[PDB]
Amino acid sequence: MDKSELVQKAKLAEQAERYDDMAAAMKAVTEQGHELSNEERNLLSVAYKNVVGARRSSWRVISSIEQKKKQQMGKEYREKIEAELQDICNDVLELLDKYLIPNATQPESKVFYLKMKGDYFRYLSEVASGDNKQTTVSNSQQAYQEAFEISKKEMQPTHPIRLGLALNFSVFYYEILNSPEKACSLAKTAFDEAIAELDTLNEESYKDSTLIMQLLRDNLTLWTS
Amino acid sequence: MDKSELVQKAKLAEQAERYDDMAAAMKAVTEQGHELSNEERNLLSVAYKNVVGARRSSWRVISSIEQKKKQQMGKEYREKIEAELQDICNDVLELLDKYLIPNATQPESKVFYLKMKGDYFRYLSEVASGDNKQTTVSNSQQAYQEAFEISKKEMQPTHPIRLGLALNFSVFYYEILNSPEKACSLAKTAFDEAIAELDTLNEESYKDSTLIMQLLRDNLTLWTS
Amino acid sequence: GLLDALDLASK
Amino acid sequence: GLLDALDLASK
Repeated sequence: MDKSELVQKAKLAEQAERYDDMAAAMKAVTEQGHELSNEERNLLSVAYKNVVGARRSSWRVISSIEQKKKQQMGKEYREKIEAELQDICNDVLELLDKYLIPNATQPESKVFYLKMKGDYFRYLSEVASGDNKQTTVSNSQQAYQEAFEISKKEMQPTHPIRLGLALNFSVFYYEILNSPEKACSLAKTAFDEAIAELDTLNEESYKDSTLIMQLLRDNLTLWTS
Repeated sequence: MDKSELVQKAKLAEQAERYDDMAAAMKAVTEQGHELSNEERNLLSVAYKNVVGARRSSWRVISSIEQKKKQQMGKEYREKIEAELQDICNDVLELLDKYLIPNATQPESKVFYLKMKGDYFRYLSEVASGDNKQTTVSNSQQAYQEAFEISKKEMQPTHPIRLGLALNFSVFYYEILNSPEKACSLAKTAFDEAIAELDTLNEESYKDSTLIMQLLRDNLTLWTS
Repeated sequence: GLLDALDLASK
Repeated sequence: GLLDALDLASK
């Protein structure tokens, strides 16, 4: 099991649409304890995004339907999906805490993995109750904030990762904390700082930075009303 | 775990797109050893069709890609998918042999379950080698033939199930036995017998019978050339 | 759905 | 793909 072998496996898995495999491959790769390359890193993240992304979508479907006598079936099912979603997120957080974040040597990746830790705790927050929920919401924000402090020290305002952090962190406020004024504030700031440094935009990724900028604008102009 | 409970679970699973669940639900339902209703039956079959249907699609993807030095990865992967496909098919055949077919009390369902046994052995044949392959191909045809003998004794030529049996059995010949002249023969016959008894077509399902008739026609007119 | 349940080798 | 890898809370 070369690292090269595992990566081909994952690239195939991806091609085949078996994302539990693609994730298991990258989780294997990650457990060899070397800093992931950018590509290695980007697969793990895509793999896991699709894995959990299917339970999130499924959960929503089952919760939409729940909102129609012996409905304790919707509930017993929801909780199965939820239990499963919690295990995927704990995988990724164990990985982030044990390997990705400590093995991270450089701004671009330190932020990326802290954003991801924010994401996954946010995902847990969607299905969490009581004490658990307060701990989740709070570790989500705490990870988002640490990535942002570092992105502000170390990256252009136009950096896709940094823009992508602002985007996710803004939604964290809107959807999870239910603080829209803050979601907007956090987003106008991130937008305005990017549109100031327009000369910094590199043609070499201009379309990505400008993509996420339009995403940011989207949410604002929706969110104002 | 009422039979009623399991069925709601499966209907949800279906709605949620978690077909391993939907199949596990129906496999549970089926293990209580009562004859499945038509609806019960139709879920199990839809559930399992989607379950195995994803490995079949995945297998094809990986085998298309294989046909581009250290490619023993495509192969080690293909075989994982294959092993997994074989377990799904053995599930269903165990179920068919242990419960569905013996618990079957009536032409419509006796044929349905024998068609299905044909299908699944055909699915195994796609991934099988040597002695295994000869046994598979042969049990597929043997199950197709027994369903057909019974469909010919007991059903109209226009019966959706019976038409659907002819369709699958014809493709068995074309794709698995590589005997197109027979695939055509078997299909013209089934078509012609239906278009003779046009008065028997019931408005109450006219569109289905006529659907599958057009499928049959499709293959012929393709297959002639 | 019966048609769906009959996994047709298809068109 | 970086954008894909960044699972954007989306548009």
